[PDB]
Amino acid sequence: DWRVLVVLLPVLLAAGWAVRNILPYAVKQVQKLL
Amino acid sequence: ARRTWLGDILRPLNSEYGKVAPGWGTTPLMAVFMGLFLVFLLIILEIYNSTLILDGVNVSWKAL
Amino acid sequence: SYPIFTVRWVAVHTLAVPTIFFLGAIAAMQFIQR
Amino acid sequence: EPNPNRQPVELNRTSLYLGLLLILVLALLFSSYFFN
Amino acid sequence: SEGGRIPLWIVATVAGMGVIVIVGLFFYGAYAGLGSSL
Amino acid sequence: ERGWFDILDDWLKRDRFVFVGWSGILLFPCAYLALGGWLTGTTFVTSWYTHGLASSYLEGCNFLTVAVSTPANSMGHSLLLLWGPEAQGDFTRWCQLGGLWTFIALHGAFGLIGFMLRQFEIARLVGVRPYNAIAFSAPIAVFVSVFLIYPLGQSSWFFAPSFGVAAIFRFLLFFQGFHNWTLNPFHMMGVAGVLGGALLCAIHGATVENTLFQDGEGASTFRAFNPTQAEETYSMVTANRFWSQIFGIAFSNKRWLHFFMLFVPVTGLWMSAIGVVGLALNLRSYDFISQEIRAAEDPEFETFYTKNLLLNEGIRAWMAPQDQPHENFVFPEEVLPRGNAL
Amino acid sequence: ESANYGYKFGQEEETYNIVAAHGYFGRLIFQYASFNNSRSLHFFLAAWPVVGVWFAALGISTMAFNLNGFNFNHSVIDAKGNVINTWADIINRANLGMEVMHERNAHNFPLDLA
Amino acid sequence: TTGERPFSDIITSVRYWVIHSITIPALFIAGWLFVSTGLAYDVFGTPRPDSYYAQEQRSIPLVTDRFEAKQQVETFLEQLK
Amino acid sequence: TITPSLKGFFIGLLSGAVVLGLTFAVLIAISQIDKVQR
Amino acid sequence: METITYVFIFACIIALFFFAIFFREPPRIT
Amino acid sequence: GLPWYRVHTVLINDPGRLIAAHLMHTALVAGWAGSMALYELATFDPSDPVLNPMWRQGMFVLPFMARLGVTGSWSGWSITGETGIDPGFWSFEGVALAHIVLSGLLFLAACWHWVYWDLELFRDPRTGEPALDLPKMFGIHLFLAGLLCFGFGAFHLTGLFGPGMWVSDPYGLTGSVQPVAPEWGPDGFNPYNPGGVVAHHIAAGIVGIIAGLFHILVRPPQRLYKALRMGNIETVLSSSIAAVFFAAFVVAGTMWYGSATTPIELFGPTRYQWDSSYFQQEINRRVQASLASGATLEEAWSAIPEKLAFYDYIGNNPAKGGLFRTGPMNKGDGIAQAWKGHAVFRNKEGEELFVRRMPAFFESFPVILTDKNGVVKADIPFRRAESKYSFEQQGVTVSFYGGELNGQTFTDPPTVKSYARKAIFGEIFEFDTETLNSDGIFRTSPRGWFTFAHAVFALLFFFGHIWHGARTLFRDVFSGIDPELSPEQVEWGFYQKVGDVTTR
Amino acid sequence: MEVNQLGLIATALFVLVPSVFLIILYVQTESQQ
Amino acid sequence: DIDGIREPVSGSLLYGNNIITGAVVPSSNAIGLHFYPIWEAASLDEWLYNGGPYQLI
Ligand code: CLA
Ligand code: CLA
Ligand code: CLA
Ligand code: CLA
Ligand SMILES: C=Cc1c(C)c2cc3nc(c4c5[nH]c(cc6nc(cc1[nH]2)C(C)=C6CC)c(C)c5C(=O)[C@@H]4C(=O)OC)[C@@H](CCC(=O)OC/C=C(\C)CCC[C@H](C)CCC[C@H](C)CCCC(C)C)[C@@H]3C
Ligand SMILES: CCCCCCCCCCCCCCCC(=O)OC[C@H](COP(=O)(O)OC[C@@H](O)CO)OC(=O)CCCCCCCCCCCCCCC
Ligand SMILES: CC1=C(/C=C/C(C)=C/C=C/C(C)=C/C=C/C=C(C)/C=C/C=C(C)/C=C/C2=C(C)CCCC2(C)C)C(C)(C)CCC1
Ligand SMILES: CC1=C(/C=C/C(C)=C/C=C/C(C)=C/C=C/C=C(C)/C=C/C=C(C)/C=C/C2=C(C)CCCC2(C)C)C(C)(C)CCC1
Ligand SMILES: CCCCCCCS[C@@H]1O[C@H](CO)[C@@H](O)[C@H](O)[C@H]1O
Ligand SMILES: CCCCCCCS[C@@H]1O[C@H](CO)[C@@H](O)[C@H](O)[C@H]1O
Ligand code: OEY
Ligand SMILES: [Ca+2]
Ligand SMILES: [Cl-]
Ligand SMILES: [Cl-]
Ligand SMILES: [Fe+2]
Ligand SMILES: [Mg+2]
Repeated sequence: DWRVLVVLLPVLLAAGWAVRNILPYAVKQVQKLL
Repeated sequence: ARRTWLGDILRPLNSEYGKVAPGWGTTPLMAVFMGLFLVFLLIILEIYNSTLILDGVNVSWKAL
Repeated sequence: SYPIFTVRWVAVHTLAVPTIFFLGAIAAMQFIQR
Repeated sequence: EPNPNRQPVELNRTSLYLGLLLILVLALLFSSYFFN
Repeated sequence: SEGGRIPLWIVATVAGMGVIVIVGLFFYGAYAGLGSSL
Repeated sequence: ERGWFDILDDWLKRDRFVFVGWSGILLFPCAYLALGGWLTGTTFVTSWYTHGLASSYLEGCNFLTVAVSTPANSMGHSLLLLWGPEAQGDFTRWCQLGGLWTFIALHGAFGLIGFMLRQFEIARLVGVRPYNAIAFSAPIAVFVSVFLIYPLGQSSWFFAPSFGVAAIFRFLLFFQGFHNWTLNPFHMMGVAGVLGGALLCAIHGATVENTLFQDGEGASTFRAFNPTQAEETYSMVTANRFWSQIFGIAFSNKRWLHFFMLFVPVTGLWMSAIGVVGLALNLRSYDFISQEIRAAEDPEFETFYTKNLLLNEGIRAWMAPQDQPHENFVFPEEVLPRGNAL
Repeated sequence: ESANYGYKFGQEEETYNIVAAHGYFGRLIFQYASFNNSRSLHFFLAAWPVVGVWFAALGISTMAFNLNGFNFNHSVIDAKGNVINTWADIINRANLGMEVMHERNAHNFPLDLA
Repeated sequence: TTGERPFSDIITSVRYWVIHSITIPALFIAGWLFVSTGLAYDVFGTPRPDSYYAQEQRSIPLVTDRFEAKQQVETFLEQLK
Repeated sequence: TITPSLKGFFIGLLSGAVVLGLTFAVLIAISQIDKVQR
Repeated sequence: METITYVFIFACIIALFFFAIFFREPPRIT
Repeated sequence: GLPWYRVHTVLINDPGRLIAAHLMHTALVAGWAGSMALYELATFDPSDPVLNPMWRQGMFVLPFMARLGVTGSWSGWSITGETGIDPGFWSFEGVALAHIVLSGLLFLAACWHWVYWDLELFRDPRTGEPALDLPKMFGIHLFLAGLLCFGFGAFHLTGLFGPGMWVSDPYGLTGSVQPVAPEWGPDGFNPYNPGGVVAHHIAAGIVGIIAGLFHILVRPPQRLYKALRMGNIETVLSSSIAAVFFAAFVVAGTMWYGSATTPIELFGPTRYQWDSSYFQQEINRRVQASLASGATLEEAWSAIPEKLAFYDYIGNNPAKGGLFRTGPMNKGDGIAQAWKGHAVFRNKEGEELFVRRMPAFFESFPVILTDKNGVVKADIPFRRAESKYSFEQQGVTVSFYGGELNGQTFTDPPTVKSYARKAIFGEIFEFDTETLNSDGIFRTSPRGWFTFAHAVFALLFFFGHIWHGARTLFRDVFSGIDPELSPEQVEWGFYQKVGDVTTR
Repeated sequence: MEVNQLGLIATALFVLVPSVFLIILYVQTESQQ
Repeated sequence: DIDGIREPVSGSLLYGNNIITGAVVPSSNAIGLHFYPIWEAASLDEWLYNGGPYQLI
């Protein structure tokens, strides 16, 4: 269904964006705890 | 305390106070039975509730 | 110094994310006409 | 032989007043329904 | 980046105003379209 | 012996912003699911097929009129499991058949269990007595008697409360009209417990705030307290004299005072719970038989009791057909009870 | 013995530990939803029911001048104009039963205006 | 304190806002579209304003059988032309 | 015989087991990674 | 009979007020 | 000293006197059962099991005796209508007597155990202190229970060595005590299959024996012993209370919904049988069958058993009573004397009309008559001035088929209306309202009262479980918390793990 | 009024039995030194 | 006669009320907001019929 991709696309772009911005600190935290 | 014949007879049945098996003992086994029991309950509930409907099981006064 | 992804982080977002989504949905509903 | 587990019992006056008030108010409440 | 840049009172203000906007929208909706009795 | 159980126990009981604990495993999903369930339903789900009612924001209802309504009377007391024989795994149908109601009520029940286990768990970790949990027994008694036992006594879930503001109001009015619930002495005890509770809350709070010791120089008295101070922050002696002279009696024991504040509303709620358990069976405090015999024989005998019965009869006749659509009540205008003119 | 005897009228020291209670309730919810100031706590105990009952009283006092509860009777209408009932309308049905039966002999004219 | 970064610390940081000035509007728009595309109706089986009744009908499509409820609703939906 | 509802029962059973299982597997994993200091 | 009962209980409660107020345990400071 | 609400705590470390108290409680309960049975027997009218069975008469324990095979009096009557029976010793009176005597014996034993409380048996052999080994005690008691359960199932219920149990047809017409074979298939879990009751007690009994042997021979694991505080008898109080409110909710439920162990001839019909017109459907089915076989209306209806008709009447619905409407149902609508017969209403055009039956929810209900298609055709109007459906306008008559009024037709509006008013209650009966000075207001049956009492007790006992469980797990802080509680144990972050001082 | 006559004794006992209970407890408390 | 339609409502114990049904009945609708002290009545019987006690109380 096209409406499902239409509705999910903003959220997926949001998730991708926050991942883009937070990834280095995230791997820093994951590595630190390990 | 006062001793009696019946008391002396029963005395060993009340002599292991505080005696335990070390660690977890048969706890795993117990857990299993509890699991089983839960499913059993779930079944008889859902049969009674008509959420679980079995062939030949007519949950009604018109059972016999 | 501080962790980013914690239990508190997860608790906050399980409530916050659907909340903003829902607010968007209800906002949209205000323009529905019979 | 005297049992060593015996304990004295108490009810102070304030507890007497509270208790009497509870019983009497409960009676005042339920009596209508008892008479019906 | 470093926590503390954007003054809290500004954040509070913008947030509050957002709340007022959305709730205002809902009250507007009480008088228009669905559920408006018209 | 540091096995996996003990390691897990370590992690669950870490001092974090939101304490988890073992109880948390039950509490958090269930609570979350109940809340989400009510939010989803009231936002999106109709009551058209079960009640003939709109009940969501999506349909035009507002915060007061939205609800997650009970299932159709035809469902009986079905668990209405998503994968059950009624919905058969169909999410949409499940929503239209009232599945969200059992979903919310059941996850809510287990959620409450979880919360009280949480009270016990934290109490045990911190070293305090578990009176908060014990007190919480009362909300659980209420919830269980009203949302589970009461419909279980009746024909179906349909007559349980629906989860909404106006829906609950309807529940109230229904209990007046059909059960004469205001006449029930168990409800009366509940009312006494709740209002007595509110009263104690106000009066204890005000008394403490108005018998404060001057422990600071500022006109805001809040600053002049320290959580670790040993001294009492207000004068029990002055409080005692004030109330003894105003009202005749006063507390003199602080422990007894706070216990009493526990006792009153908890007990009230438990009593109302018992009454509702009676109403599950229609075991009502509906009539006074002596009144009815006298009034039947004596058309000049009138009391507020007979007056209220006339009101109940009106409520039943006028709300039943729309409130109980499955019954297909057709009440011609001519049979409707009405006073003159109205 | 009763725990209450652990408190003696007029004693200078507090009879419970507010830090323990705070630690407990604060972990029950989260830290910043628990009072650590007994004064501000007791003030809250005072204020909430008092303000609430003020509003209840104002409710009765303003409905005394017939500024009444929300009316959503037939607020929801479908595309054709059919009334879609809500719980508000069910409430209205019950309200109607009350209205028509109350003081059954006292009204001669069709509106009960007081 | 329990070790987590203080909220006041986070919600006044530039980074928090870089992230959330995107993620929040995106969710909002996602929900908005969830309604505006009509997807919500079909997901939850809520009637649209023109589908509570058939054109001449005034009876409610009330479910009256426990185990055939699904079929009943489907039938009702068929009868909507 | 396996009625449709008996099948439904087994599906509910397996769903619950999978939910609990994943939950506890995650919990145990995290517990083993992020240990308390003594 | 009922009336006598109701009024009796009531009267007992008023008597109880009297005693609880004037013949109470005195609060004693310690 | 002890506050009034703790006086019984003196028994906690005194096994002998604990046993004396338990003996006294048991004596009291047995005495209650005996006295209750004697009272019922002194008031029970056995003369009409059809229209005046025990559940109309406020009988509470009589049905529990009947359920397990005690159906007879020494005076020569039985609850199923037989006369001249010899029930042997185990008549109602015999059962009552045996409970009274048991009560006396338990009283004497209670005295003995009260006076001779200091028995060596109650002392721990190593420490000399009073001690009960609860795990082994549990094994022993569980084994005994398993034995009893098994024997009850295998000998009593089957009739191998015993009477069996009350069983009936689906409409509760022909109930009697019968030996019951176990049902070993899935229908064994059908609450309406009594074979399942039998099977349950045999299987659960064996399981209880096995489990009992296990708990006799295998000690608790250290971690469960500590966690559950198995050295503390109050833990047993808590879990026992839990089991007991569990059980209580279950018997409340099966009493309300019905099952093979709550027969309608002993406790009365369920509310749901009225909700779904259970009896009306069977009545109609039989009548249709007769008409099919060429019988006349009068024949078809006169063939309907009064018992069956009496079930199809809302006055026997347990959801019609009231909390303070006391006594037997006979005290409400009266002592049923006879079926008046089935009322058939017709209008001027000769259409058959049907009275809308009263739903259990309503204390009162309008009188409304429809045709087969549910169209309103007549009623008893409230406002007369715009009445269109009055019996007078519609020329409504009533004719009776079967019962004492068989063959009669009434045409005067007041009479027809009287019968329509009765018709909202279902089938119509003649009642003796004089004998008991019945007040005309519906009361609930033993099914209702049982269900109410046990739902309420189950709920209260939940609180009991909470209270004692708490006391067990928090015994160390019962009198209050540590005066030296370190502020840092309760403040945040000091310990990594809450409450664990080793994690600072 | 046709009240249930048992009401009388039901009420009387309802008041007397527990009240007496309390009174016993109170008096023997006072008579202790 | 609370509602002023010569339809007197019984509120006292002696006149067929129990604790739950009993009341001091509001003064008559015919009086409205008029002040009705005892001395405005021609007799105590009048005063009682019209619900004066409610106002005094
Ligand atoms: C974590 C705590 C928790 C608890 C206590 C519950 C409890 C419940 N859920 Mg909820 N749920 C949860 C979390 C929880 N849920 C989560 C995280 C989700 C999102 C996935 C859901 C999503 C959800 C939905 C969509 C629904 C429920 C429903 C329910 C109710 C029925 C449950 C049932 O019958 O399962 C039975 C399963 C078990 C009891 C598992 C026991 C496992 C045993 C002990 C082990 C043996 C299994 C064995 C290996 C399997 C063999 C299979 C083989 C024979 C084929 C019950 C109130 C239903 C409901 O509310 O109906 C109205 C429903 O429709 N839940
Ligand atoms: C092997 C053959 C066999 C057969 C044919 C039976 C047959 C039966 N068993 Mg038995 N059983 C057996 C072996 C067998 N059993 C064995 C080996 C054991 C292990 C010892 C058991 C243990 C057992 C238990 C514990 C129970 C049964 C019950 C039953 C009856 C179920 C029908 C019913 O009325 O459920 C009615 C009961 C339920 C459907 C379960 C209710 C579960 C509740 C709802 C859980 C929630 C409780 C909660 C606190 C309620 C509060 C919330 C509420 C207020 C809203 C039926 C006679 C049940 C019974 O006696 O019913 C009268 C029952 O409770 N059996
Ligand atoms: C399981 C319990 C139980 C049940 C279900 C029954 C059921 C029945 N009894 Mg039996 N009975 C019982 C135990 C029970 N009995 C006991 C223990 C006794 C010895 C006293 C009796 C002695 C007895 C006699 C002498 C008679 C009956 C009769 C009956 C029948 C009529 C019931 C009735 O009118 O009650 C009416 C019920 C009420 C009015 C409800 C009482 C509500 C209480 C008072 C509320 C108390 C509130 C409390 C004070 C609140 C405290 C608050 C505080 C904690 C803060 C009915 C079949 C009658 C019958 O028909 O015989 C053939 C009859 O004559 N019973
Ligand atoms: C197997 C059942 C059982 C047993 C053996 C006990 C035993 C005990 N309870 Mg527990 N309790 C129970 C169930 C039980 N309880 C239930 C169901 C509840 C919820 C109501 C409680 C709530 C409770 C509280 C809040 C407390 C106890 C306490 C106690 C201890 C002291 C009791 C005492 O001295 O009272 C003495 C009682 C009296 C002198 C008069 C009581 C009069 C009652 C209220 C009315 C009369 C009842 C009537 C005669 C019998 C009706 C029988 C009924 C089952 C049908 C004792 C260990 C106390 C404790 O822990 O001490 C440290 C305590 O504070 N219990
Ligand atoms: C309507 C009245 C009412 C509400 C809303 C309420 C709410 C609450 N009470 C709580 C506590 C208490 N209440 C207590 C005594 C009382 N509580 C009372 C009445 C209420 N109490 C009364 C009258 C008393 C006097 C005895 C005590 C002693 C406590 C606590 O200790 C505890 C607390 O912490 O207070 C600060 C909290 C439990 C938190 C929780 O369980 O999270 C978990 C959430 C779960 C498990 C979800 C529950 C799901 C519910 C049951 C069904 C679904 C409901 C929908 C989501 C919403 C429906 C809304 C419509 C009806 C309009 C919560 C704030
Ligand atoms: C300023 C707003 C006033 C709102 C109404 C009054 C609220 C306070 C009165 C409660 C009386 C309780 C009995 C006495 C209890 C008592 O003795 O109080 C004592 C308490 C402390 O007294 P202090 O002497 O320290 O301070 C008061 C003065 O002396 C000034 O310092 O007084 C206050 O805290 C006043 C707070 C003013 C600001 C309060 C704002 C609260 C309203 C917030 C908005 C809520 C709206 C909700 C709508 C849905
Ligand atoms: C059911 C279900 C589920 C779940 C889901 C969920 C979990 C959801 C969630 C959801 C959510 C979570 C939602 C939310 C929402 C929110 C909202 C909607 C909010 C709103 C708010 C507002 C509007 C506000 C207001 C206010 C107030 C209240 C006060 C202050 C002021 C103001 C005005 C701000 C699942 C899938 C599992 C399965 C199926 C079924
Ligand atoms: C000595 C002796 C003898 C005798 C014995 C006897 C004679 C006995 C009797 C016994 C009895 C005769 C008993 C009885 C009992 C009873 C009871 C124990 C009851 C109780 C009751 C109750 C507890 C109730 C309560 C209530 C009320 C009142 C109200 C309502 C509610 C209720 C239910 C809660 C002989 C010769 C044999 C031999 C040996 C010696
Ligand atoms: C302790 C004194 C009680 C004595 C009562 C003994 C009754 S014995 C009883 O009596 C009946 C007489 O018809 C017989 O039917 C029955 O078979 C017989 O067991
Ligand atoms: C004018 C009355 C003519 C019809 C008779 C009334 C319907 S039938 C009537 O109903 C009574 C209950 O009210 C019973 O007590 C009585 O036994 C029964 O004959
Ligand atoms: O409720 Mn309706 O509206 Ca205020 O008056 Mn007009 O009838 Mn009457 O006097 Mn009492 O009450
Ligand atoms: Ca249009
Ligand atoms: Cl009125
Ligand atoms: Cl008028
Ligand atoms: Fe306080
Ligand atoms: Mg709108």
